[PDB]
Amino acid sequence: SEEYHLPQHVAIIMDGNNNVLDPIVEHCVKTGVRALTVFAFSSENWNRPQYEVDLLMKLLEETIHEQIPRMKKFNIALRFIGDRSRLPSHLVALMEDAEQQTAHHDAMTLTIAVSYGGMWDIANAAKQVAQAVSRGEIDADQINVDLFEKYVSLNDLPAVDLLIRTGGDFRISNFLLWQAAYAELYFTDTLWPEFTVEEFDHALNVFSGRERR
Amino acid sequence: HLPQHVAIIMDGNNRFAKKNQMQKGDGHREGKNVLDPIVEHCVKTGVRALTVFAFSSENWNRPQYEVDLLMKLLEETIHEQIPRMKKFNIALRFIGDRSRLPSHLVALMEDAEQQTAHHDAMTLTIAVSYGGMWDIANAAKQVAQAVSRGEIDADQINVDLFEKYVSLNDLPAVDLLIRTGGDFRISNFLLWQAAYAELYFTDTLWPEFTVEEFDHALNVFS
Ligand SMILES: O=C(c1ccc(Cl)cc1)N1CCC[C@H](O)C1
Ligand SMILES: O=C(O)c1[nH]nc2c1CCCC2
Ligand SMILES: [Ca+2]
Repeated sequence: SEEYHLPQHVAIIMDGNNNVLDPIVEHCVKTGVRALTVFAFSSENWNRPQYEVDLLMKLLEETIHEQIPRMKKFNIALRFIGDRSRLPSHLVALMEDAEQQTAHHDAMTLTIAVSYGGMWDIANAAKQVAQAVSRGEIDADQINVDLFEKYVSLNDLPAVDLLIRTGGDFRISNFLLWQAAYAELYFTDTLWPEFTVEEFDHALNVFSGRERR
Repeated sequence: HLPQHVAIIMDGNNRFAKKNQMQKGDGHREGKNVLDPIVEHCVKTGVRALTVFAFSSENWNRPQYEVDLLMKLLEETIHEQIPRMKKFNIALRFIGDRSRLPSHLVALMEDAEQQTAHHDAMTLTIAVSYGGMWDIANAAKQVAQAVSRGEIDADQINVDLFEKYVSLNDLPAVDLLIRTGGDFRISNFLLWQAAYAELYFTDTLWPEFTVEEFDHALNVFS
């Protein structure tokens, strides 16, 4: 194994909670990782008590505001995936501002999955395809993997080749089901608040074959 | 608590053949026998559904001689399983894109599923010419065909509606997924069905996989 190719698209399930991301985003830029996608808020997280949901909405508003100057300083594109119909209007307006101000940035793409689920993503892709059929734009017999995949979120980015799950659990928990179909899976007992750039870099090297698990 | 639906990625056949200095394809030949005690263990312990990744969408791009051996092994397996399904009261199912399989193998699959459809102790599913992406896109094609017939309003498509078109929708969700062979990957298997499944990865190559380790994997889930 002479050539050690790092992942092109890393996805992270940031579990173990019940500022960590900034040095990880900076390490992606340093090493040439093109995309980083993080699981901030799941479809399942709407089932938590209202005060918990309200607190996560405040943490999300806070994180985006703090990220916008960093995205501009480092020329990183900031994107969001998930169902926005269930989110507060001002948070949606903030998400739109962030993604519109950074859409042309080419250093890396940081995607934050908010009110997101792999199943929701897939069924939404199916809905848009069926809408195209209803509007007479396409015939349903043309629907195969090649057509359908274009409607799944982040299809323009490379496939997820490395999925990191912190917090000790061995599950994908309805995250990027489609996009991570061939991703190498890295599980760690390290809780998200304790997750380091040293361990993030080790996960990258496990993927490349430079380091062993 | 026992898992309701166990899925297995039976990897490591070729590595086993190389490790034990066997002939080309012998890993698949030895590997074919490993599932029988597992299937019997599932029935006797009360596992309701077992789904195995016998041939993937990606396996169509393997060397042709390997595709040939796998097609012959599938045909051999199905014949051998039909009397076993009748004895153990197991319903045998197949999932995957049948349009890509040999016509005679599809007739044999149809025979096996029809003759065992009334069995109710367990459901054994063999994923043949299968990929989670294929399954998902096929479910989207079927939803869109219903839209074209005027049966469904496209604006109404959501997770609850879509899930009904994905394979094994009448079975519980996969709650335990086992992968042998040392790789940490789902490799386009039951992407939808295993969305919340516990994952058990092992270095044990599939031909070396035992009922004892499988039983330990059930214990780990509980
Ligand atoms: O591992 C198996 C198997 C499946 C189901 C049963 Cl019941 C037994 C073996 N197979 C099927 C034949 C060829 C496949 O590649 C591998
Ligand atoms: O490539 C291998 O070594 C291997 N191990 N088990 C299987 C395969 C390929 C076809 C499905 C079952
Ligand atoms: Ca048509």
